[PDB]
Amino acid sequence: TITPSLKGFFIGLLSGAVVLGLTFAVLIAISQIDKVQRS
Amino acid sequence: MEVNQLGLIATALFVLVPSVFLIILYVQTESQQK
Amino acid sequence: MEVNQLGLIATALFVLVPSVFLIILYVQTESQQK
Amino acid sequence: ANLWERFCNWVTSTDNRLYVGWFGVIMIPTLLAATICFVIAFIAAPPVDIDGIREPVSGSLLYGNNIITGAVVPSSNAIGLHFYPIWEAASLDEWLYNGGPYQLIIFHFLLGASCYMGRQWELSYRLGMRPWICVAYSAPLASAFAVFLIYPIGQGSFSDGMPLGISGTFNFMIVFQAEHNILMHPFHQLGVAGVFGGALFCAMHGSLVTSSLIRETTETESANYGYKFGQEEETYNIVAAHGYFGRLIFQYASFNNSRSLHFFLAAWPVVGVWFAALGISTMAFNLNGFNFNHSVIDAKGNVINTWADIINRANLGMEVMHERNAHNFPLDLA
Amino acid sequence: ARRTWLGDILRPLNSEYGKVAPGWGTTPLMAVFMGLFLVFLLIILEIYNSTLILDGVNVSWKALG
Amino acid sequence: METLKITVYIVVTFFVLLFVFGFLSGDPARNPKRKDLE
Amino acid sequence: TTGERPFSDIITSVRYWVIHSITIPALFIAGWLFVSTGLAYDVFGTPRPDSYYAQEQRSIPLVTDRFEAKQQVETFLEQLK
Amino acid sequence: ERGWFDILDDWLKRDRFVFVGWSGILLFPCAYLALGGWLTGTTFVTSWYTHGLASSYLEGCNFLTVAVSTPANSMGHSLLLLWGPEAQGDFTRWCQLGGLWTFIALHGAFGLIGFMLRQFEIARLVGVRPYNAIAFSAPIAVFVSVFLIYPLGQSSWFFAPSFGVAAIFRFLLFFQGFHNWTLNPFHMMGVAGVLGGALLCAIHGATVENTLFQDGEGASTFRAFNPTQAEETYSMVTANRFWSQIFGIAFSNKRWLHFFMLFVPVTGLWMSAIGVVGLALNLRSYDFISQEIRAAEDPEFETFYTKNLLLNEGIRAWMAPQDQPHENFVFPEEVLPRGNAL
Amino acid sequence: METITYVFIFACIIALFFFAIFFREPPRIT
Amino acid sequence: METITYVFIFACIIALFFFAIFFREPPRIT
Amino acid sequence: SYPIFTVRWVAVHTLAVPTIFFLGAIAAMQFIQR
Amino acid sequence: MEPNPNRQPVELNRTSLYLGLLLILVLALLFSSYFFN
Amino acid sequence: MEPNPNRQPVELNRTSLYLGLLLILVLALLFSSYFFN
Amino acid sequence: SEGGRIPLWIVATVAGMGVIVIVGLFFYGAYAGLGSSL
Ligand code: CLA
Ligand code: CLA
Ligand SMILES: C=Cc1c(C)c2cc3nc(c4c5[nH]c(cc6nc(cc1[nH]2)C(C)=C6CC)c(C)c5C(=O)[C@@H]4C(=O)OC)[C@@H](CCC(=O)OC/C=C(\C)CCC[C@H](C)CCC[C@H](C)CCCC(C)C)[C@@H]3C
Ligand SMILES: CC(C)=CCC/C(C)=C/CC/C(C)=C/CC/C(C)=C/CC/C(C)=C/CC/C(C)=C/CC/C(C)=C/CC/C(C)=C/CC/C(C)=C/CC1=CC(=O)C(C)=C(C)C1=O
Ligand SMILES: CCCCCCCCCCCCCCCC(=O)OC[C@H](CO[C@@H]1O[C@H](CS(=O)(=O)O)[C@@H](O)[C@H](O)[C@H]1O)OC(=O)CCCCCCCCCCCCCCC
Ligand SMILES: CCCCCCCCCCCCCCCC(=O)OC[C@H](COP(=O)(O)OC[C@@H](O)CO)OC(=O)CCCCCCCCCCCCCCC
Ligand SMILES: CCCCCCCCCCCCCCCC(=O)OC[C@H](COP(=O)(O)OC[C@@H](O)CO)OC(=O)CCCCCCCCCCCCCCC
Ligand SMILES: CC1=C(/C=C/C(C)=C/C=C/C(C)=C/C=C/C=C(C)/C=C/C=C(C)/C=C/C2=C(C)CCCC2(C)C)C(C)(C)CCC1
Ligand code: OEX
Ligand SMILES: [Ca+2]
Ligand SMILES: [Cl-]
Ligand SMILES: [Fe+2]
Ligand SMILES: [Mg+2]
Repeated sequence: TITPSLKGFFIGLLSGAVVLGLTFAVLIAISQIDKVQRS
Repeated sequence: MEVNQLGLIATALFVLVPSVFLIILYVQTESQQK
Repeated sequence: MEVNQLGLIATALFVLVPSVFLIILYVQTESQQK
Repeated sequence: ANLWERFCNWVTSTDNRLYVGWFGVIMIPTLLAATICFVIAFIAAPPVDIDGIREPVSGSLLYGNNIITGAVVPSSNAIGLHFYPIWEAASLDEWLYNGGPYQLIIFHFLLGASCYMGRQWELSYRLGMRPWICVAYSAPLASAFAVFLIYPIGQGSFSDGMPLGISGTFNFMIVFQAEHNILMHPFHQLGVAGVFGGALFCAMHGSLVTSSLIRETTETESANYGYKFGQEEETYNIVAAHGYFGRLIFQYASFNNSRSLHFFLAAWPVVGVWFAALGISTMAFNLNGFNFNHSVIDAKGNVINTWADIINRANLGMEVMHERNAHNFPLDLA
Repeated sequence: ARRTWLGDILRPLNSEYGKVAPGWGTTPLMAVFMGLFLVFLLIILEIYNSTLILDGVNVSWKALG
Repeated sequence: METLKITVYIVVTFFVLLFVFGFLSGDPARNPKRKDLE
Repeated sequence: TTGERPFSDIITSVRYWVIHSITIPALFIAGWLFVSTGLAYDVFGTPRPDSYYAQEQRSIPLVTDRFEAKQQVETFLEQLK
Repeated sequence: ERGWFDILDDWLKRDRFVFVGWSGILLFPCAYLALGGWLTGTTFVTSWYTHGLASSYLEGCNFLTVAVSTPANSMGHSLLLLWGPEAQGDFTRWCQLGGLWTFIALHGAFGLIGFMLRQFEIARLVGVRPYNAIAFSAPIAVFVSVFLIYPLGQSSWFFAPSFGVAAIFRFLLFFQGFHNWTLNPFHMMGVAGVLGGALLCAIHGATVENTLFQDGEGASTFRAFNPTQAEETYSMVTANRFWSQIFGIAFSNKRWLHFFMLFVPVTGLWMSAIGVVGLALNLRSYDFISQEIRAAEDPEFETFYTKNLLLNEGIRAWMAPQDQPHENFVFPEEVLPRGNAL
Repeated sequence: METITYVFIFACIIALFFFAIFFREPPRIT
Repeated sequence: METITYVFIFACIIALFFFAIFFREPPRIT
Repeated sequence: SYPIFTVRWVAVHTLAVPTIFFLGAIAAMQFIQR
Repeated sequence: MEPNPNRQPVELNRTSLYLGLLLILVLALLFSSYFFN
Repeated sequence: MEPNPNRQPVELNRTSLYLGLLLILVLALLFSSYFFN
Repeated sequence: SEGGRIPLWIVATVAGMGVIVIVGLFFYGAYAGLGSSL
């Protein structure tokens, strides 16, 4: 069974995944837009 | 005073062992070619 | 056993001090130029 | 050259292995007297009636102390601020019982160290240096003055001077907390910022310079051999160091001027410790740390404790226990 | 260098110093395993911490008897 | 105890006089550069 | 230099102060109202001067149970009538 | 190779006013959340339900007395996550249970990791040796030992330091009264390292500033330095002679000098960390047994050590009931240790 | 025996001060 | 502690035998 | 000639808008009476 | 036997000797009280 | 200072080391019993 | 838009006075209402 605290764990896990995911998506997007001039 | 009766040898070896290590290293350093 | 409580430090320093003297002399001998 | 002339030339000679100098002429004997008396007392002095209540405290090694617990114990509270040289005692036994060594040692020490500072100026002058190393040294010296002289003055007794020992030091500190709430005093807080800060910047500086040493050595030898004493060129790349630190924080938080950097290194701990010393020296006249005891009150008037009040409970414990036989009346007023 | 019977036998196992798989190779899979491992550690930690409480999992000396 | 007192007073006086006359003995001139400061 | 505008150019420009004579006071007032409306108390669960104790009580509402802590606190809040 | 990873790497490592790097992804959010957590708690949040303490400006505390306090002892060593079984996602209750303490402690920890990683990354990019990071290992040892390991060895986070000025002072005095922490030789080494570090900072700074070569005409001498100049700005030889004649010994090697400047405070802090690790287990330097046996047998035997233990006993009995409310201590007036009159 | 030990270590430290100052390796400008 | 000392010294002597035999300075004809 | 919204801008802002608001709350607090 | 090329001479200069002895003696002076207890 | 010409190097060869350690250790094994008494 | 339109010394003076005012207010608050001990 999923105890209240296991639900808590899933919520926490999801929260962390969302924060990291959005962070990297935005940072990648930005890096893609704002490219470094080479050569 | 009722001190730990191993305090003396503990302190003595604590001082002597690394001091000796260093003296060995120094003296064999001095004897090296200049 | 009711041994002399200084026998340990006496023996330990008896071994260590001249042994260390000899090791110092040997090692500083080896490091001299061949 | 006549004898006095020759003497003056030797005293102020820049070629003496240790500089003597005129400040040195006072410094050397006072520090030697202080040192010898200290060592002899720390090893062999009998117990001292510090608080003047015929309750002798054993400070010396031979009288049951180790290195951590041992001290030269402050002179008797019965003496107060009275001058107690050996010759004011009927005997050395009396002098020892009453804590004369403490006075002899602290006065010779303070004089000798004041002369150490003057001596730092003096040698700086003889060598054609800028003069202010001694000013930096004024920070620890003042602090010693704070704990050995100024506090006793304010409180009325050398029995209240910091004992010349490790645990005695801790005693002094705990009693001081009880009586002045020094932790809650902004000058002590500045002291802490000074020493924590000093250590931080020491480690930081050391690390950046070590980080930017120019490769002059192989891997099988110490990098220190890459610098030779007295070489004209700098041994590390400060532009690289600044390039690192500036990126670590941001460009303008980083020093690029080595003179400005070293001035900051000098000034931060010295100023901070000056404030520490003034903390002790003003708490000596009982202008004490912040008191927020019962500062927070609810609508009815109930006291709502803060961390300050818990501090206050600890302080109370210290206050009520210290010198458990010395007080006959309810208020500790000095 | 000295050859030995056992050395001759083991030779192949220390012959590929510096050999690499091209580019990123299996890094993404490794990363997946790292994430799973992190979650595992998080689970056992929160169990031990009693932040994660599971049915039939009594984190106590009194777990069974 | 008086004898110790006198001895210390004399010693201290001796060294203090050394300090004072010492610093009176042309101290500004005792530097490696500009000596004429009188 | 790193490519961004110098701070001194920005904070010495008219545009900046046109924007921030609006934005700074606005944030300041928003914080002020965050406290003066009492919303801070409600958000953080900080007792008002009249909500530390019930009228007669002198015992601290100390949390004593890890997993029923939430309930213990709620109960403590109810006992404030 | 020119995929998304390398492109992201390009952007992350661009020379901007505030360098970011891969390390920044960890560092900036965690550090921001730690600082913001602290400011938020100290401004708005109580410690009434955890400590029976007011701890915010909102309640009337000042900068010195505000804190984000540790959770109640009953919380044990709960991570106290917002979504955990204690707060169950209720932010207000979370605040009231002390969740901001673990929030700040953990984010602060990962933030320190982030910062040291930042030190490494930047060192690698600029091409310097990573001694600044290595030196930074000492503050991390201190933080980990004091704010994590220490409470982990005790009953709960409650006994960790609370994040506040006065709260930290309380922590100090607690360690004196209960651990006799001043008596601990690891603490003694910490003190030696800190004061010795400050000494080195001050003395080196003063020495450099007072052995400068005249490199300009200005009476204010700072302008007469150029960051790119090849020459030493001060005289090592003169400095060395000065200290040799003043103090008896002197540096002759600048590299040794600066490594030593790294070594002293870092080593000190590390030693103190070891001692605190001991205190996690109550493995204290509280007593000298020989002292106690003698004192127990001889009521005229007194040292500063025994005086300090009397002080400690005072601290414990007088502070414990309010400092440890979960114990429900009631100490009748008559059992309170007190000297005459006071 | 404790006192002997403490005083001994201290004495060794002072002797060490003596050698460290008057019998140091001299600094040499290369 | 006595026994420890005796056995320790003995073990040191045996180890010494080992080094004196297998790690001796080799005799060389000049 | 110069960009406006930089990483620098973001950093400055997350440290600034919160403090402005916070300071205003504190100042609100200074008048609260029990 | 054919000699080992990985061999290196070892050094400790006088200043390092003095520093080391200082470390050991001061550590001993500090901890001794605790060894005797 | 002008160097002292009476200086001589000192040597202890490995065989001498081994002999000395043997002497010392065996002497210790002999006398230790008496030291403990 | 133009950098330097409002002198940096004025900006510094005004911001400085703003700081002085806010901190002054906090100190006033130390003697009144909550935390005043009254
Ligand atoms: C990188 C930056 C960073 C880091 C390291 C942390 C780290 C931490 N934060 Mg977080 N935090 C961050 C940014 C960060 N935070 C930000 C930006 C915010 C603002 C939104 C917050 C807001 C925040 C809050 C509000 C809280 C925390 C807390 C926590 C802690 C526990 C988090 C956890 O349990 O995650 C678990 C999740 C992961 C570790 C992610 C795993 C990813 C794997 C590899 C992928 C698998 C997921 C998969 C797709 C899902 C499928 C599941 C399915 C079966 C249902 C922890 C100390 C809590 C805390 O400190 O309590 C005291 C807490 O309450 N943080
Ligand atoms: C001579 C007097 C003296 C001295 C020099 C020290 C010095 C030392 N003591 Mg102290 N101590 C003393 C007396 C003294 N003590 C006394 C009388 C007591 C009473 C018994 C104590 C009780 C005591 C305790 C209880 C403790 C110390 C600790 C320590 C060490 C603190 C190191 C440090 O900087 O941590 C500061 C913290 C860090 C280095 C962690 C990392 C900090 C990060 C980098 C901060 C990042 C901040 C960030 C940028 C945001 C800032 C935001 C802003 C708004 C604030 C240090 C060795 C501690 C210790 O030993 O720890 C091992 C400790 O816990 N001491
Ligand atoms: C109280 C003492 C103390 C403080 C406050 C402190 C602070 C700092 N030292 C730093 C550096 C250093 N410190 C070093 C050695 C030392 N530092 C020392 C003592 C201190 N150092 C000592 C004694 C040493 C000697 C070993 C080195 C070698 C460095 C550096 O390289 C670095 C630097 O650049 O210096 C300029 C900076 C790290 C910046 C950072 O992580 O930002 C990011 C912010 C983060 C990660 C958030 C941290 C959150 C913390 C851990 C918990 C939360 C704290 C609350 C927000 C505040 C609570 C306040 C109450 C407790 C009163 C920062 C300014
Ligand atoms: C999950 C989420 C979304 C992730 C997203 C990540 C994304 C990429 C981030 C991008 C945007 C980001 C920037 C927004 C920022 C968010 C927020 C602002 C983070 C805050 C983090 C943190 C709390 C900031 C704290 C501020 C700072 C760290 C304080 C410490 C700095 C301190 C004050 C420096 C001043 C002190 C100064 C005097 C030190 C000098 C003395 C010392 C160093 C001398 C030594 C020395 C110096 C030299 O100079 C040189 C030369 C040499 C020789 C030398 O001896
Ligand atoms: C709102 C309040 C109202 C206002 C009230 C006013 C209050 C009085 C403020 C006090 C004024 C201080 C003046 C400082 C000038 C100065 O130092 O110049 C000397 C140099 C000049 O800078 C250098 O300047 C050089 C040019 S020049 O020398 O200036 O010409 C340049 O070459 C170099 O790169 C540059 O770094 O300054 C520096 O080296 C860097 C700054 C170091 C900080 C000095 C402060 C001392 C330490 C802090 C004290 C510790 C406190 C904490 C306790 C632990
Ligand atoms: C002007 C105010 C003076 C403040 C007190 C002294 C502080 C600096 C002295 C420290 C001694 C270190 C050892 C000597 C090290 C040494 O030799 O320094 C050397 C350094 C440079 O020497 P210069 O010869 O080039 O310049 C000094 C004179 O010759 C005239 O230029 O001197 C200075 O920089 C003095 C600058 C005055 C301006 C500094 C003010 C900073 C302090 C502000 C106070 C704030 C505290 C508030 C607390 C919250
Ligand atoms: C279980 C068996 C145990 C037997 C093992 C024996 C243990 C041997 C322990 C060795 C330790 C010797 C340390 C070498 C000491 C020494 O050689 O330092 C000088 C040395 C400089 O090395 P260099 O890179 O310049 O190369 C010179 C070479 O000749 C060194 O071989 O720096 C270091 O060793 C790093 C540690 C710094 C140590 C500095 C601390 C000293 C400051 C004074 C501290 C006491 C006073 C404090 C007053 C408050
Ligand atoms: C925790 C929380 C989190 C996060 C939040 C944050 C992040 C916050 C931020 C914010 C912050 C970030 C705060 C603000 C600030 C600061 C203040 C509160 C103000 C001030 C100032 C001052 C008062 C200064 C003054 C003084 C000094 C210090 C300097 C100089 C001198 C003077 C006197 C001026 C979340 C939500 C995710 C979730 C859960 C909870
Ligand atoms: O002598 Mn040393 O401590 Ca200054 O307070 Mn009153 O007197 Mn006694 O009591 Mn608390
Ligand atoms: Ca009212
Ligand atoms: Cl006392
Ligand atoms: Fe330097
Ligand atoms: Mg108020």
